[PDB]
Amino acid sequence: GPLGSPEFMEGVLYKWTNYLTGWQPRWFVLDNGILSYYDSQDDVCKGSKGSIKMAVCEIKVHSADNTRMELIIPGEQHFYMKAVNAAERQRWLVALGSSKACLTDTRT
Repeated sequence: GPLGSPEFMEGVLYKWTNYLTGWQPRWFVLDNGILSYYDSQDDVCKGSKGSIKMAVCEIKVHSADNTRMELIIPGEQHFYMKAVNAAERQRWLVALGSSKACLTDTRT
């Protein structure tokens, strides 16, 4: 499609919210590029309403070891998050960058 492969991946992402409070397992799910934030798998319907638009901006992956990922999106670029495991963290990079894979500049 006009963005890449319309992926849809869901599951808890262990996010680093602050130095004090890291490891935070929070429910995350990627829909058509929009990676939204929830506090539970039943919360998926509404959540905090806030969502990451990884399509218009970039899905960041670096940390040169197991588990590496972050999200930079519209208005606010700052999402540091770890995963249940490494291929878990991979999985996201996978879905995200497969769904945004056609956007080299910006989903607009």
